[PDB]
Amino acid sequence: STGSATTTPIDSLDDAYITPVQIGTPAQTLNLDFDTGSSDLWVFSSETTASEVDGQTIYTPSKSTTAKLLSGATWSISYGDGSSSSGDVYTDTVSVGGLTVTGQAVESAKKVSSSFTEDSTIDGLLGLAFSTLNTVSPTQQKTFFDNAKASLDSPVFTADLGYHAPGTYNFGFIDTTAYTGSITYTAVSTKQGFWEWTSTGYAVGSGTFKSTSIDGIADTGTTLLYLPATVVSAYWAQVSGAKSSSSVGGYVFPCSATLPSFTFGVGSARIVIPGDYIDFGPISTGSSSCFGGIQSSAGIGINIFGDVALKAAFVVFNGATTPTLGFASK
Repeated sequence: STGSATTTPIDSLDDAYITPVQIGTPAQTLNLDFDTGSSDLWVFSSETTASEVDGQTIYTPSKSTTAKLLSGATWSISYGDGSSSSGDVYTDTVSVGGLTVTGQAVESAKKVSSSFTEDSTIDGLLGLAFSTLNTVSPTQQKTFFDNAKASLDSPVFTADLGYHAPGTYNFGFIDTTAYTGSITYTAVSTKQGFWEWTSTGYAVGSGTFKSTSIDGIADTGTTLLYLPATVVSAYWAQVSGAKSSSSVGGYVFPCSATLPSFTFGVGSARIVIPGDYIDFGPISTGSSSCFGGIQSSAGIGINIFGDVALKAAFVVFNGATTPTLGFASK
């Protein structure tokens, strides 16, 4: 089997991407944030505290003839950005782009933090990191990909995120028309439950490539690119007037600037992030100070290849017995 679904930016900055997901019988379609940095599939639901729902589409398990309470199971998750959610668990039929999993754990939110409430466009998350991170207790549950894997033509999914435009998540096959040149594959460590890999270095604009190992995670659920302070300082030093602002919470730059590109290494290959991808617009409406899309990972504890990086590539998440990651230009 295979699946193929379009993923769409939630706003004009590509702050996140939503992908339609069919849950239950008859189908209830929710727009979920596919997140390769976590491993819970959770949804706004009929059980979500009413004051914490503001425009989201909810899953109502009582209206699904295939929903079954997973007795005794609860979940609770906290994300790197400080947001959180928790609730109980149903199993139900879940389909993504024509690919169907029966008996998928659908984690029903009883509580969500304010950032989720305030984002009416995201109806929940669909985790695509390794199932070892799944938060369901007392019986850990498998991700959608884990459950689908054996049925897939090939045990892979791919992320093809658009810049200010829709893109695609494919399951079970590699679309050879979706990228240019060849795919370069690189080793993955699953020791932290992430799609963790080591970049071979970077360049700023037309500058020379610096060979240096940068360990980080491929995370579709993080907006920006978070890298060591040395790397990030080198990038923003090439933008006149750029500075790190503690009050804003990162590097800002004059909105009048032309940003340089940023290149990262995948083995001997090179992925180029155009400068425009690194512009996240005025810090507040009407401001001439703009927020940077490359930020320091210092104090996160891990480097994160988020959407800013991933949307510059066609990315293969290879879930073979020994997982690997592939990157191609496009």
